[PDB]
Amino acid sequence: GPMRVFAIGNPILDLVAEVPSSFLDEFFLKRGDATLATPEQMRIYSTLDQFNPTSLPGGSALNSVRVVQKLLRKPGSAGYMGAIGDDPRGQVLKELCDKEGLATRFMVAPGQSTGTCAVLINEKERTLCTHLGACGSFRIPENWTTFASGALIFYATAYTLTATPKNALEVAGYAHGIPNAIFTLNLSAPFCVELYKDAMQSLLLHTNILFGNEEEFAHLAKVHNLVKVALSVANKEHAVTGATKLVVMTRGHNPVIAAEQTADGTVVVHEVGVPVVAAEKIVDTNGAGDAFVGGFLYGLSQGKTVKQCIMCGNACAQDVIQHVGFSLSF
Ligand SMILES: Nc1ncnc2c1ncn2[C@@H]1O[C@H](COP(=O)(O)OP(=O)(O)CP(=O)(O)O)[C@@H](O)[C@H]1O
Ligand SMILES: Nc1ncnc2c1[C@@H](I)NN2[C@@H]1O[C@H](CO)[C@@H](O)[C@H]1O
Ligand SMILES: [Cl-]
Ligand SMILES: [Mg+2]
Repeated sequence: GPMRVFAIGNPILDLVAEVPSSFLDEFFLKRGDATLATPEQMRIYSTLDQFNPTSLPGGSALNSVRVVQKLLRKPGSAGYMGAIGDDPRGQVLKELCDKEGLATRFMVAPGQSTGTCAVLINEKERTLCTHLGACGSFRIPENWTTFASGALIFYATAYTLTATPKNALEVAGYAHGIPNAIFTLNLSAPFCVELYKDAMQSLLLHTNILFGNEEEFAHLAKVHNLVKVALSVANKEHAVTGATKLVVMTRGHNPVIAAEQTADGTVVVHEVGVPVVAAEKIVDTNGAGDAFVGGFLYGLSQGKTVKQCIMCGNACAQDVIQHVGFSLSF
């Protein structure tokens, strides 16, 4: 069907720059973290100019869906909804999406600025600090189901819970009433797991595929009960005549772990190796996870197997990490 994947997310503009450790220190940032800017960090945005940054579209789910659209090629292969400000920045993101053939319906938040994220690279690690702006006012239009008519794969990032959990909840609920439809969710970041516990709980029950990195599940284990393999098998309970129930945990260069609960109750686990990539060849890890999910969703949509999906995800992520910031090559 026309649209294969539909997602909701926070459309944001990324400002990427390589900075010294001292910068991270002055802005109270922890290397490798992902957070929402505090008032004392708002100054990061203007101060980056001295580092000759580069700017490009960002937004986790948006990066993911762009990979899918890039791979499926046909216009409207992937659809996305989110909110942008009524500023020039928002227009730029929109035009870029249109040029890619992505199907979109952006809600404009009057008088608000489009979200921006500072992608700071130090060593070879990335730290993300975002100012959501307009993204926080996103409200799914009631006719979204029509716009996404035909998609069987629905995706949302936990990052979207900040605007309101209602958005992801409506997407999940709708996918649930559709046969052969699956709802997929990304834990997105530690802060998401920690702050949106109750909402996550209701969402997980309706989630078919849960994605996340080792760091994200650890917090999920703590926040919940259960407290690699065990954490992964643990999480499967939270989600738990066979509707897809799978958990996919990424772990940098370590093997990818995917646990699935089949129709009969049998739990099947897969530990898939990740091809070695020379450290000197690694540029930056910004967007590795997003590309992984994009490759994974693209493959899933092609009916490939769980192992094959992971392989496709690994391939996309490897390419992207050998480039500055995100990259749509392949
Ligand atoms: N050192 C490494 N060598 C090879 N692949 C790596 C890698 N680090 C990450 N990856 C690839 O990227 C996938 C996801 O990595 P990971 O989830 O740890 O990225 P990340 O969370 O930094 C991304 P983001 O910046 O988008 O939040 C891995 O499964 C693997 O395929
Ligand atoms: N809160 C939030 N919401 C959506 N996307 C986000 C963020 C944050 I902290 N970081 N990012 C995006 O994650 C990508 C890296 O995985 C970057 O492109 C960046 O825009
Ligand atoms: Cl997002
Ligand atoms: Mg990483």
